Amino acid sequence: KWLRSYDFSLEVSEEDTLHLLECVKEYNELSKAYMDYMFKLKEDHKDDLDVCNLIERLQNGSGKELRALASCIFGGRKTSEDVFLRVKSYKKALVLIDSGEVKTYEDLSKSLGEKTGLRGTNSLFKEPKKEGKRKDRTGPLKEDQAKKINKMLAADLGIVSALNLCQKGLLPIPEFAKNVEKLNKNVLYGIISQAGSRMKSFLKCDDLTQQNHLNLKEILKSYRLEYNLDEFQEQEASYQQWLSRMKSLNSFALTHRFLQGWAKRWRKQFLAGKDPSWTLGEEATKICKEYQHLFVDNDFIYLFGKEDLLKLKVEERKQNAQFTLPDVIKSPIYPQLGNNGQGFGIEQDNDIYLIIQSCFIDRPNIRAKIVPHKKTSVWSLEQENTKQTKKKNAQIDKNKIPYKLFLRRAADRYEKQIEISECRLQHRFCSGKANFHVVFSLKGEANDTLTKASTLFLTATQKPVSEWSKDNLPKQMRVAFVDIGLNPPLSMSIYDYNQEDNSGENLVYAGADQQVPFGSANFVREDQIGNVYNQNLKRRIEELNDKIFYASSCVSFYKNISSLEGATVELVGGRKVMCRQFDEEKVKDLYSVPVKALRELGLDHFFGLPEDLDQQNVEAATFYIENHIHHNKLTRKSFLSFRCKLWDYIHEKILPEFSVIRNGRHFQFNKQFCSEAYSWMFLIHSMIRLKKSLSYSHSEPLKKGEPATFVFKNLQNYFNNFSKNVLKTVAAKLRDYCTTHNVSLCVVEDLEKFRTSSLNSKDKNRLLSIWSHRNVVQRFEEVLTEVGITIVSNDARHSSQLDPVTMDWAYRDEQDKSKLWVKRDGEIFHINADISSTQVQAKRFFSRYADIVYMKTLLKKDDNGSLRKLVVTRIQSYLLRTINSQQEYNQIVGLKTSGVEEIYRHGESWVNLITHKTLQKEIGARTNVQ
RNA sequence: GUGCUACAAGCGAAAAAGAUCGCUUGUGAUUUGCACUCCCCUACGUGCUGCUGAA
DNA sequence: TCAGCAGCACGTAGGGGAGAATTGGC
DNA sequence: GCCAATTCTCCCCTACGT
Repeated sequence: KWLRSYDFSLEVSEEDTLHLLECVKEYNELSKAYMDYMFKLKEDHKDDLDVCNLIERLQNGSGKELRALASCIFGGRKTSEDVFLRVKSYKKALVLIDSGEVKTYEDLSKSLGEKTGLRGTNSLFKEPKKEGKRKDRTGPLKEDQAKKINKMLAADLGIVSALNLCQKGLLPIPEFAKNVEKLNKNVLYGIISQAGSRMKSFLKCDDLTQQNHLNLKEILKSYRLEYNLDEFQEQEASYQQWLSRMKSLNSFALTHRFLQGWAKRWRKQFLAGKDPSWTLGEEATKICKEYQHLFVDNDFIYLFGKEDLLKLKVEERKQNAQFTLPDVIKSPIYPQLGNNGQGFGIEQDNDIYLIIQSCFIDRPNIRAKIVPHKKTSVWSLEQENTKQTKKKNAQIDKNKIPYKLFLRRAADRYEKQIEISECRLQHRFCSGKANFHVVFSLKGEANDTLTKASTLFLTATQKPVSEWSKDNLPKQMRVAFVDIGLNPPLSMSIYDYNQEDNSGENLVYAGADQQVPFGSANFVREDQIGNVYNQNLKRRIEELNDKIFYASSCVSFYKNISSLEGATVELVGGRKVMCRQFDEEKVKDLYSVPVKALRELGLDHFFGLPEDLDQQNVEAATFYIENHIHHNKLTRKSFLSFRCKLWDYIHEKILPEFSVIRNGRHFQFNKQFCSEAYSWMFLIHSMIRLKKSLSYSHSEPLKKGEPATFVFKNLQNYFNNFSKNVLKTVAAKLRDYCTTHNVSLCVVEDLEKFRTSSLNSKDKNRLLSIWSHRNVVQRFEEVLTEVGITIVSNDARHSSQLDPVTMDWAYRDEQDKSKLWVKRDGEIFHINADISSTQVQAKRFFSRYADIVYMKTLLKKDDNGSLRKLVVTRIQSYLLRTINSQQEYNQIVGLKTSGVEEIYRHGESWVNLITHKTLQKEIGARTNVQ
């Protein structure tokens, strides 16, 4: 049910390593040959209704069928009789039972009779499962047997189709039959299994992509048919003329952003009687004004520009999935040793040795030592491995396939038992020398009833909770609600649910709106397992970060004001350097010159901006720069000095600091989780960006798919590994916290629609690129399913904007993110932010969203100019609970909707966004009074 | 075992490079303590990043 | 404060995978 | 005796917003 991986290096001799390289190359060659032959059969042949059946069985079958057909893909089948009897008997069984004259197992067993293939041990006879149960039978037929006899026959008929292909003279792959003499058959089965898995994945992907292109065609047809663009020939002609006139200019494009902005710009500012021209252009604004006279009262552009977007999107999308064959060094295939593939064994005096069977014939088995891990408390096998006088040497045997390895290191919390039945061989070519690792997976069966039983807390309070979940919840279960903000890495709260007690502070109902008072919940305690550690490290990191951003902005300004294409290499300061020209018909349309960057770098003197300036005024700055160009020569020498000084700054004030703090061994996470790991994660990305600027600058762009000049390996690998380490450490902290406080359920927030718990930066460059919410949730699932604690995700919109107790809209102050200002008795107090988010999520959970404070109502207008303000399952349940709410509703729905807005609740009133922000400002302004 | 976790000089890509990658020699390292589901294949989305143009 | 055109990480969703027991010629 | 070849696939019950 859950498999966790572990990688162990191997130490082998040079002869052994050459043997394994030969084996791996053979695997790759054979796998590529198999997939390529299958592709050739797919393309060249699509007739006879036989090859298509085999491709269908490979596409929609299990590994068991791959093993069944392997005996035909290579060589042949010794016996080809029992399958025909099996398909005949199963066809007759399907014809029977469908008659309905029998309703028992015994009648069917006599109906088949004897010599019906089916060599015992199958579901339709005696259903032995694994025990056999002394030939027990259920009695009457169920539905699942009649359902699955069909897939059983599908498998048998696929094997028959492969038999027919072989008998025709097309199935035995010439390469496989050529190699079969010199290679063991176990290897052939393993290669067939792995290559078939890869090809099945590819075939499903290709099917999905073709269906996607068909769906795109269908949706474009629906769009072009619903809007009747063919009927409006004149409107289409006018729209096409407008598009051509726009495309005449060199600064026009058609995009979803343009269409989204058109509705806000032209449909709104046109009523003011003046042209907005918000970065719209000079000729473009005049053309738009001239053409809009035909459709002043409507919006033809919004409804006409989407067709061209659909056409170009349909053109651009790929048709058939791109096909990659396996390569030993590019697209690796990794042998999966086992009883159905390459043989393997494990033997123990005090070192554990792995014996791998050779690919070829008449070659010895290979012996490796499983080199242990960094600090191994216990490390042992289970079989008796006492030394003797070479009873069997290195023997690979079945009857011992599930090897039992006990291992426990320092970081583990419990002795780990791994039942090896397959082991993966992996090859790495680091430093030009091949090395081998064996990968072992440990398996576990995790109980799967807590998720379903927790689903009863997510019902809408309009229908009774699912009965099968009402009787499976633990009686005295303890829940935890977690928030995963950035600066405080983790913040949780713990609640105690008592089925028996019905008088706790939180009450939960498991029926209609207020019915069946099923239990009650209490609050225990809330914690946060992050701290700032030392403030010096955080201060240094922040200073380096804004220094980096200042330097990057300065280099952007330097590039923008320059020209290039006439760059000169001149020996200045003992270095050849390379600077770009300055005379390029300088224009007065520059952006905000990085005045703060020019302050901090010390480069203002070169450009001669006085102290008298601000951070937004550019016309005065432009005039001052022009006057400096006039009065001062500001020749290429000044630009040369400016560039040299900025390069000197970036190489003597940034890189030494970054190195010295990187090599300082701060993020070792010993006895304390440092909150500065996240700031470091950001700064590594910033460093990558800066070094990219230092690398690709002053270069011609890449052309016609030429290979990339640079790779940026060290820094990228550093960033990735740092992110993985910090995620793992946070997950381990959460797991230990839950397990040390007797928690059975963890509740997380789904925030893809709106993110509030993370940073509130307007720019998206600093979010969803360094820290992934989805990976945090995935790691939590992975590390908690191991111990037996389940996590469930719930909606957390406006989590940190609500009062934990009164459910009022509290104020998130802009100065600090760690204080929420709340009134309860006419006075305002500050409460912890993320802790309060956990509290409100808990309140929403235990009451299964009894009260809502956010709805999206749509404005409805008719030909009479009236308004209706119609609202849009938990929401409908809420209405059904408070206002208790048809034909008039469909009548309003049929009316045209002017637009979509939202309504916010503040007690007994439902307000708009403007007045809601006004009320939040009202509740938050009293902070400065006190 | 990996990863928290590499610094300077040579030379070659190479015509500019203080960036990136590859080699050869230096130099502290040696874990001082934490954690560790790991392989491929798609499609399409983001930003990154140079060159150029626009209000 | 975006536009176009080459490379390029990683997301973000998907798609495969970490097999056991029987049975004739030996 | 015995290893290549060849048949094997269930047992459940669960939500909700984009």
